[PDB]
Parts: sequence; structure tokens; C-alpha cells
Amino acid sequence: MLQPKRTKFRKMHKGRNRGLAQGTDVSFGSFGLKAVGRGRLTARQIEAARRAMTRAVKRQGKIWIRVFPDKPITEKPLAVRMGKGKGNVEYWVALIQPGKVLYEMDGVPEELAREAFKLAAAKLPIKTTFVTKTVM
Amino acid sequence: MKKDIHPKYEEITASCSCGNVMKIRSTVGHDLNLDVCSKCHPFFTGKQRDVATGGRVDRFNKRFNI
Amino acid sequence: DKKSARIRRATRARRKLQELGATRLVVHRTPRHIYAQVIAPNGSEVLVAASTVEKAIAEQLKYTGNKDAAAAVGKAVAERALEKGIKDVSFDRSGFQYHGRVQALADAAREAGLQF
Amino acid sequence: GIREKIKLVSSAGTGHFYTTTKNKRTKPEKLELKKFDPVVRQHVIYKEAKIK
Amino acid sequence: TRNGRDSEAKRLGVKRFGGESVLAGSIIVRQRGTKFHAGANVGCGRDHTLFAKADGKVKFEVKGPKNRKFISIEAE
Amino acid sequence: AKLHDYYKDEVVKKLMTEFNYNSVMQVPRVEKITLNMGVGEAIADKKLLDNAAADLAAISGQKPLITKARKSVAGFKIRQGYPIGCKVTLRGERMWEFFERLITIAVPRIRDFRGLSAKSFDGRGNYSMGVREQIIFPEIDYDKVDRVRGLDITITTTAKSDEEGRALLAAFDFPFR
RNA sequence: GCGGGGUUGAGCAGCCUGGUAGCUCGUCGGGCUGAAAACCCGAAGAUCGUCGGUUCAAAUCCGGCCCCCGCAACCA
RNA sequence: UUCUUCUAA
RNA sequence: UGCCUGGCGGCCGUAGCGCGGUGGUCCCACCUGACCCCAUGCCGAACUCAGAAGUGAAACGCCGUAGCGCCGAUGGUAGUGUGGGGUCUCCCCAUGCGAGAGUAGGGAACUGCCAGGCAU
RNA sequence: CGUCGUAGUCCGGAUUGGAGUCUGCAACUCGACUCCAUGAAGUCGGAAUCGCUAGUAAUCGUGGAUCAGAAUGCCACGGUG
RNA sequence: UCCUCCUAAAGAGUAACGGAGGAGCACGAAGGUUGGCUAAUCCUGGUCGGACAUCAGGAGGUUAGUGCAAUGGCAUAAGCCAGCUUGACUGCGAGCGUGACGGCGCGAGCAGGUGCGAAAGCAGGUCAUAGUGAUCCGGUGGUUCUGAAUGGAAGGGCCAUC
RNA sequence: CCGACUUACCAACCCGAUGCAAACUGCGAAUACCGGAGAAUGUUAUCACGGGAGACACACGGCGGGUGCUAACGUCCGUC
Ligand SMILES: [Mg+2]
Ligand SMILES: [Mg+2]
Ligand SMILES: [Mg+2]
Ligand SMILES: [Mg+2]
Ligand SMILES: [Mg+2]
Ligand SMILES: [Mg+2]
Ligand SMILES: [Mg+2]
Ligand SMILES: [Mg+2]
Ligand SMILES: [Mg+2]
Ligand SMILES: [Mg+2]
Ligand SMILES: [Mg+2]
Ligand SMILES: [Mg+2]
Ligand SMILES: [Mg+2]
Ligand SMILES: [Mg+2]
Ligand SMILES: [Mg+2]
Ligand SMILES: [Mg+2]
Ligand SMILES: [Mg+2]
Ligand SMILES: [Mg+2]
Ligand SMILES: [Mg+2]
Ligand SMILES: [Mg+2]
Ligand SMILES: [Mg+2]
Ligand SMILES: [Mg+2]
Ligand SMILES: [Mg+2]
Ligand SMILES: [Mg+2]
Ligand SMILES: [Mg+2]
Ligand SMILES: [Mg+2]
Ligand SMILES: [Mg+2]
Ligand SMILES: [Mg+2]
Ligand SMILES: [Mg+2]
Ligand SMILES: [Mg+2]
Ligand SMILES: [Mg+2]
Ligand SMILES: [Mg+2]
Ligand SMILES: [Mg+2]
Ligand SMILES: [Mg+2]
Ligand SMILES: [Mg+2]
Ligand SMILES: [Mg+2]
Ligand SMILES: [Mg+2]
Ligand SMILES: [Zn+2]
Repeated sequence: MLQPKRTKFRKMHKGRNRGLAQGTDVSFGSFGLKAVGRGRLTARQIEAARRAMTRAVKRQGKIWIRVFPDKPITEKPLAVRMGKGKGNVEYWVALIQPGKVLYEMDGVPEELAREAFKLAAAKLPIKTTFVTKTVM
Repeated sequence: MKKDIHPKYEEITASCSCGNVMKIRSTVGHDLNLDVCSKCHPFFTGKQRDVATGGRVDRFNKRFNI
Repeated sequence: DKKSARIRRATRARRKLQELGATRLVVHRTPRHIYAQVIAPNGSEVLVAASTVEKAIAEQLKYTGNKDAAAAVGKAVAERALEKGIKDVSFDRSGFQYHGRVQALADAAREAGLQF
Repeated sequence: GIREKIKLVSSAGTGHFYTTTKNKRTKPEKLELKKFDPVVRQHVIYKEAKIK
Repeated sequence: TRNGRDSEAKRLGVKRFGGESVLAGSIIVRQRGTKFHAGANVGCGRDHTLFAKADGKVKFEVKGPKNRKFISIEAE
Repeated sequence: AKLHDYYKDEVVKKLMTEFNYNSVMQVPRVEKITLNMGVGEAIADKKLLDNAAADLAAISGQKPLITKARKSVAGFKIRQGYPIGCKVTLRGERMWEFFERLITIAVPRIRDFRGLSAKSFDGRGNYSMGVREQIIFPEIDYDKVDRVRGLDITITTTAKSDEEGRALLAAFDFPFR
């Protein structure tokens, strides 16, 4: 599970998640899994989809994870009234805008990358798509 | 330099066993008799001999004859 | 190095006289020559100037970089300033010690008629 | 709050006084300053006395 | 919990903007540091408060090699 | 200034030939000699510092500048500001006369002297050496002292490269090897 | 939920406003004894619960945690 | 003054 | 008037670094000497003084150079005031404003007053 | 008789290096001795404990057995006492 | 109760049992002024000396420093040394800031007297913002202002202060 | 003692590429706010002083947010 080792602060405001993304082009590898929808990927959802694509390539090739869950998410416990401080940090998410490349991959054929990213996208809440390295 | 804080610094004569009379400015006050100077120190002849490794075969052949 | 540290040593009193609106006399000291000039409060133009690099002053002197030459500059720059009607100035030592040739110039300028 | 407070009595004969504080632990010797005395209108040496 | 505190708002900022005629002694900027600097006919207070030493219009300008912001009172 | 006189006539003629400098100001020259005694044991008492500064004032005839800690470190149990050493800078005539007494008297008086290192020129010509024992200078009386100090000598020169300072001291027959 | 504690093998001091690790029993080595106890002599050992921070420097100060011991979890 | 105990045939 | 230099500004990196080159009649720099004026929590290093033997090595100035720093459109994109709309955690339409980053490109400053030197 | 003059010493001799002699087919493991150099610990010993009643203890040398060589052990011997 | 940052939506202000930290002092120099100076870290070399003392060179360019929290400042340094000193002055204060108010804050200049500086000048505490408590009652010093027939006195007032 | 080397091991700095930030900023809007000038318009709409109040339990909706679960006809602010 991805998680920051140190943090400058323990808790963070909820914020908003509007706007387009920045990691748009396939930077490192040859094939990419691009987010189309909007939302947040938890640290469990990122690591479960990595396992689902690592097994589909039989650890052949190299897999990048472009995102990282760095936003702490608090929850209040069950049967606790709405006052008395902010809740405890429970898990970590990464805010995902449309256009964000979520994963990259090379060292595999194209058809193997389609079937690997399709098995990975079934673990992710947001709607994704398949992209390739564009020249320029 | 300042006036009072420094020690007395006076020119004296330093002679050695090789007779190298040399006048230096110093804080000794009385006259000085040396033992080795840079002229007569065995750094340029004596220290070359003072390695003295020696041969093991040469030690063997010296002790007798076949 | 020595040139740069002299400017930092001078740039506080120069900015202080810059906001006082003071017509200010600038001394500049080299090992061979010594310079003087009175600068307008805008800081962009001068009024009078004197030196041991000028022929009319240096030929009356023994060496251009001693205290007697430095007193001759401060006397000369004051007599040119009072000719043009400049009477009240403020002495900018320009990062030197107020001592020796710098002091001998300013003591000559006070005595010859400038007012600071 | 170890820094106690004192008063500086004028030595000009007037009972005028400035009041101030000092650390009596680290400065056992008495404080003496030359201050302005508005009654005599001169600068006169004041000496430390107890605030009482 | 542990986070109930805060201090009172010290109401800093710029009290008179540019091109705005003031009397002598009028506070122009209250600020912590010298975020602004005193130019012509402008004094700097004890707590780095910039007040006008004369009467006239406020002029904001950037001078110097460090590109610091100077406040001056133009004559009027 | 005997070696200073020896510098100006024969050392300068020597180095200008074997380096082909354009100007005579381009030649190296020695600038200052610094005599440090790091006395880290003076935190116990000032008298060890007060007598080691007295000893180094006898070696080079100047009152030493008592140096202090630049910052505080706990591995040595010192705080920023404790008097922790003494130095003497030697320039001018007093530089040369100590430099005369060093390479002629005190360096032969080293016990088991067998040379110096040519690997002590700090990448930029400045040479630094360290002596084990203050008795090699004849200024110290052997009966009057009790404690073996040590100091280190640092010759700061104007040589740009590393070898140009090595050639400079060799013109003064500095006993490298 | 709130307090207190965590220190040689064991049980406890010192934890004090940060520069400095103690006792008892146990353990080791002798001695005495026919031999084992008791006794006598001489010994030694601690990363001070963890994890961050403050500091020149933390067993110590601060924060978070873990374990343990207390206290309270009431009114319908 | 106190001063205990020792299996195997 | 030209060239070169010194001083004081304006301006505040298109003005800064780097790299290569170059300057000593004057100027400047290093430099020579220091009992003194003065100075070193030691040291004539600095500061200061008396000077002018040497050198432009360093420094400084100047010239060249796109390794940088810096500057930087146009178009687009983000945002957003008002009005309207939708599938309303976020977007769209009309209209007004319009970045940042990046791209093309620019770029080895410009200028005032005075003084000195050498020429004209 | 001279010398050291209270010190780790002109006390103490370990250790180690170099050079040797002799024994013995043969001295590396693993001999003894010599020479030159080296100069540890040790400044009278905790609890405890041993021997000894007169030529005794204490101390000082001497010899033998075994044995090519190889004792501070063992067995004898006298001196001082 | 008070200070600093965020929330706070680019003036001010802005709530929650919202997110994070501090204060209830210190300083007779850690104030004033004049003069001077410029860091952290790393690299190499060097007696003891070692990851780390001090010394000499170089890179670096404030990543340091600020009596203490945070933020904003700071090279003309507000950072760091030394000399002389008490302006940590008294009476005032145009004009503004900030509050419902009590209050709090900034302030050129003026009068007196002073310190430093050759001089221009600077100084009415400290880089700034925390380090605090109304009124009553009472204490102390000063002051003929008042003094219950009158002269005093007591007591009160005013000024300083607890 | 010095090490010798190699190894499906980790890794500072630095370099290149790539993200993120309420308490990051070498950048930086729209609006808002302050000041000036000018018309047109508005029953002075503005300010000062005085007489009398009421009110200090707000609600939902839009937008910008904290909190909550971007849960609530929830809660707490800004603005309409
Ligand atoms: Mg937002
Ligand atoms: Mg027993
Ligand atoms: Mg401890
Ligand atoms: Mg039993
Ligand atoms: Mg160059
Ligand atoms: Mg000089
Ligand atoms: Mg050159
Ligand atoms: Mg555009
Ligand atoms: Mg742009
Ligand atoms: Mg350029
Ligand atoms: Mg250039
Ligand atoms: Mg004898
Ligand atoms: Mg002996
Ligand atoms: Mg011993
Ligand atoms: Mg003895
Ligand atoms: Mg018997
Ligand atoms: Mg035998
Ligand atoms: Mg605001
Ligand atoms: Mg706003
Ligand atoms: Mg201070
Ligand atoms: Mg200063
Ligand atoms: Mg100060
Ligand atoms: Mg402060
Ligand atoms: Mg009451
Ligand atoms: Mg009466
Ligand atoms: Mg009366
Ligand atoms: Mg009466
Ligand atoms: Mg932000
Ligand atoms: Mg109410
Ligand atoms: Mg209400
Ligand atoms: Mg309400
Ligand atoms: Mg409301
Ligand atoms: Mg809302
Ligand atoms: Mg809400
Ligand atoms: Mg509601
Ligand atoms: Mg709601
Ligand atoms: Mg609302
Ligand atoms: Zn000799």
C-alpha cells in the first residue's frame, strides 16, 4: 500500500476535485491507462490494480505507477456525535481528474497490454481508457 | 606589531658541531649551541643507508661454502 | 574585493544623505591621487570638482598622495564652491576612515569656507 | 518572575524617582544611571533604592 | 481537543492606496516586516509602520537593485 | 629576512625559467605562516591553555591569538565560545626568520627525521605540516617544561597549482624526501 | 474516555527541569567444608518501553504509539 | 550467641 | 569631436555568470617602506601613513563567444464577472476579462554629469 | 674498599629481535647455553593458609642419580645461624 | 486571557468541541551611538584529534543568524565584534490607525536637558507582532492646592508609585 | 595489518524525465475594494445631531468553503 513516509501535517481539508489533469501524455513506457472519469483512488485500489496487471504480464516488462496517494482521509468512528474534533486518519487517496495517466507499461506486446489493463480497470472506480505513446 | 604584549625577540648566534656559525633572531636571550643543523644533518647521506633490508640468499651463502 | 567592500562600507551614509536632500561633497582616495567633487542632491550631476589629477593643482605639490596634497584639494574645492555660491554641504567620507588624507581634506574645506 | 522591581532615587535632593526592574540574583551590585531630573531640569546621577 | 486557540486580527494592510492625498502623519501601510519601504517624505515607524511626513499624493514604486517596493509622497 | 633576500635574487630567477612565466608578479611567493595549537584539553583548566600559549609565544615571538569554538558540539563537550586553541600568523620579516629557524634548526632536531610528505599541499599549493613535540625548537628549555605539546605549521602561499608550491619550497631546500 | 507506570536476570530507587545509572536478591570467580548449604573475599553487567521532534547534547523535555495498572462509562 | 543437611549395595 | 580611464548617478539581470582574448604614457590595481599619524581581541593581512623600484600575474576594464541565467510574443488552454442551461460532488452556452507553463524568437545592456589622458 | 642514594631506579628480570656455541642422523613444531640489544608485571600481596622448638627455621653455595643433550624438581652435602 | 499561521473566498473583518504551535518572560546590556565585520554546509591538507573542537585553502552564497513560537522582515544588514555611553530622557504633540465603549497603537515636529559622532545626523528601549488585570479600598514618597470659629494638624486632592 | 574482488542488495548528492500541497511560491488572473475625474439619472437617495424604537432563536435556495460520508429538511462561516 502506497503511503507517504513523512507528512508535514497529519490531516488535510477535504477540498474540491475540479479541473483537468496534468499527467496526460504517456511519458515513460509505451502503453498507458488513462483516466476518463473523475474521483479518488485509494491506496488499496491502486495496489490491487497493480497486482492484477503484474500477474497478467507474468512479471514481464516494466510497470510505472504515475499516481500516488498523498491525501489523508479521516473518518469518525461508529456512534460518535458530530462535534469534538476532526476524525482520525484512516486511509490515503489520490485525487484523479480526467486525463490523468494512471499506469504505464512497456516490454509487452500491445494485445497483452490491452488484456492486462482491462483486468486492472475492473478494480478501479473511475472510468478509464487505453492510450499509447504519441510521437510529439 | 604592538608594543608591550610580545616577548623579547633578539638576534643571537647558534653554532653547531660542524662549525656552522649562524646568526638568527630569537627569543632565547643567551647564546645557543646546536647539535645538528640542516647542513650537517645526515638526511642526504645517512638516511639512504638506514633502510638496510638485506638479502636472505646473501645471508645464506656467506655462512659457508659448498 | 577591497573595492567592493569599500562600497558596502559607504552605501549606508550615502543613502542617508540621499533622502536628506543634502548637497554632498564626495572624497575619493587612491594611493597616488585624491579626488573631491560636490554633487547636487539629485546625485546625477556635480557642481565643483578638484583633484591632484588636474595640472593646475598637482604642479604646486611635492607628491600627489600625501596629506599636504590632500589639504590642497580640500582648499581648492572649497574656493571653487564658494565662487559658485555653494556654502552648506555634507561631507561624504565614502567608506574611508575619517582619518589622515581624508581628514586633512575635510579640515581644509572647513577652514577654507565650506560649512559642514 | 525572578526579576524584581526597584526605584532610582534622584541624588539632587528632590524625591523624584524613576522606577525599573533588575535581576537581583545575577546583578547584586547597585544600579546607578545618570538620568534627567525634571524638577531641577538637569541630568543628575540616580542611585538604586528599594521600591518599599 | 487541542486546537481551540487563535489570536485577534491585527488589521494590517494598506490604509491609503496610490494617488490618494493625505495629511502629514497619516498612516499609509501597517505591516509586520518592511514588506514595503519608505521613500521620499515617508517615515518608517517603530513597528515598521509607514506614515507620511508631508502632505500630498501617495506614490507606490519599485526601485533599487533588489526590486523592493518604495512608498513616497509626491508634492501637491 | 635572510631567506627573503635569498628569495628575491635566486629563487625568482629559478622559478621564472622552469615555468616560463610572462611576468615577475606571476611567480609564487610565500604569504603567511600560521602556528596553531589545538588544545582540546584546556576545557578542564585554563592553565594548560595559558602555558601552551606561553610556549608557542616562545617559538614564534608573538603573543598568540586565543581561538574559540565556532559552534558547540557534544562529542567533545564544548560550547560555542570556549577558549580552545591558539594561533599565530607570521608575515613580513617575522615570517622569514621563523622560516629560517624552522628548516635549519628545528627540522633537523626532529627525533627520527626521515623527510616530509609531498602529499600535503591541499590541492592549491598551500603546505601544512604538523610536529609531534615542541622540544624540537631550541626556544623551549627541556627542564623547565613538563608537558609535551604539539603544534602544526601551515605555509600559505600564492601558488595557483599544487606542484608550483612544491617547486617553491624545493627552492628553499625544504626536506621533502 | 481520563490518570499513573515502563530503569541490569528479578524487584524497586534515580527519572526534576538536559551533560552524573543505584540498591537488594540473583549470577561469576575464589576461600572455608569430607561434601553440599549458610558464611567470608573479589567480581561484572542496563540501546532507561517504542517512535518522532526540540536541542551542542534526551533515560530525562515535547508529541504520537505500544503494553500494563487504576478511575469512569451515568439520566430516561 | 547462632551454627543445618548428606542418597547408592 | 573621437578614443581610453576615474568618480557619481539613472536603470535593476535583454544589465548576471561562464569561456576565450586584451590593456599599463596617463589612470587604476597589485606593489615599496613603515620610527612616526594610525592599526592588529596575534599579524602594516586589513586599516593607516610615507612613497614609486617592478608588473598588468591577480583584480579591474574592454573585446569576442549562445554553456547557462534572463527576456519573450502569436495562437491555444486553465480560471473567472454577469446572464442562461444540464445528466448539477462537476460541466455547458452567450458575453466580457484572460493567465501560468511552453513554443517561435530576443539577448554578451543602455544612459546622464564631471574630471583626466592620448589623438584630432 | 669504592659506588649508587629511594626513584619502577645502576631494583627487577619477563618478553622479543639479531648474532652464536654445543649435543645429536636431526634442535621448525620442541633442547640447553652464550653474546649484543630489549627492559613487562612487580613497590610485600584479599578472604584464607603453610612450615618450623636448635645447628632447627631462615639464608648461602656444593654434589649426585636419571642422562647424547636437556632442572627452579628430587636425593645428598657443608657455611652462616 | 494573550500571540502566530491556515480555514478567510488576492483590501479590512469573518464561525465551529475546525487544523497546527506558543505566551504569563528576559536584558543595566541583549539599550543608545560611532567604527568595523559577513554566514550554513561541504572538499582538501594538517600533532595529539577521533563522525564532529582548533588551523590553512576551495566550493558554496544565507540553505545561517534573530534571547523564545510561528509568520512577515532583515546585506545600508534588524545578523556579528569593539569604543564611548544612558534618549529604557521630562513636558508636549499636528495628523492618522484600531475598537460599541473602556481602551490600545503609530507619529513628524516643538520646549528643556543629554549621549555618540569630525560632521550630516541618530537616540522618547530592544527586527516587529505574546510576556497581561479595570474600578474600589489601602500603603509610600512628593506637593501648602484644601484645612468645618481662627492658627495648625488630622483627613482629602493632585503628581509619582506599590 | 592492508584488504581481495563480485552482487537478481540498498542508497545520499547530482543529472534528466514526471506528479502533489489549506498551513509550498522564482508566477498570477477575473471580480472585489480604496482614491481621482466626468456625464446622465435618482422625491438627498448621503452625512451630522436630537426624540422614540424594535431586534441580538433565523430559515431555505445559489455560489465560495470548514466539518460530516463533497450523508442529512445536518452543522458552522462568507456572499447574494
Ligand atoms: Mg478551493
Ligand atoms: Mg555451599
Ligand atoms: Mg541520559
Ligand atoms: Mg533437605
Ligand atoms: Mg575571463
Ligand atoms: Mg598596502
Ligand atoms: Mg590579466
Ligand atoms: Mg495570449
Ligand atoms: Mg504567457
Ligand atoms: Mg549577458
Ligand atoms: Mg561577457
Ligand atoms: Mg655496596
Ligand atoms: Mg638489574
Ligand atoms: Mg606498575
Ligand atoms: Mg622502590
Ligand atoms: Mg618436636
Ligand atoms: Mg645431564
Ligand atoms: Mg483578507
Ligand atoms: Mg475578499
Ligand atoms: Mg537584539
Ligand atoms: Mg553599523
Ligand atoms: Mg541592537
Ligand atoms: Mg523580537
Ligand atoms: Mg469591588
Ligand atoms: Mg481650622
Ligand atoms: Mg491655608
Ligand atoms: Mg473645629
Ligand atoms: Mg495556495
Ligand atoms: Mg443573546
Ligand atoms: Mg444568535
Ligand atoms: Mg444561529
Ligand atoms: Mg447564521
Ligand atoms: Mg455549500
Ligand atoms: Mg458544508
Ligand atoms: Mg439547516
Ligand atoms: Mg447540506
Ligand atoms: Mg448561504
Ligand atoms: Zn651543523
